[PDB]
Amino acid sequence: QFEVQQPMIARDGPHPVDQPVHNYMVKRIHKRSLSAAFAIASEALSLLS
Amino acid sequence: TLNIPSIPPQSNSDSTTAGLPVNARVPADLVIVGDKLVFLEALERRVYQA
Repeated sequence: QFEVQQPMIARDGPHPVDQPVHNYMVKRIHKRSLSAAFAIASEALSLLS
Repeated sequence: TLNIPSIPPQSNSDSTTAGLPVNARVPADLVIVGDKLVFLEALERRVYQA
């Protein structure tokens, strides 16, 4: 959630007044992952026993 | 004739007091050109931006 406000200028002449503007931007969170390979031989298990 | 012959062209401004002497040290670039120092500023980021 971001709320952003935009500055304006007080003006005159043959133009009606303009309204200040809010903007409410939202971005959805993008999920990802990574993994890597890591192998252990059998005899190591044999020795851990 | 002691005081009437006194019509000085000057700021005068007797019995006046205004202006903060402290003022502000603001960041602003100054340039010497010819023989005068001059503000040289290009306002677009602090105004007319966004």
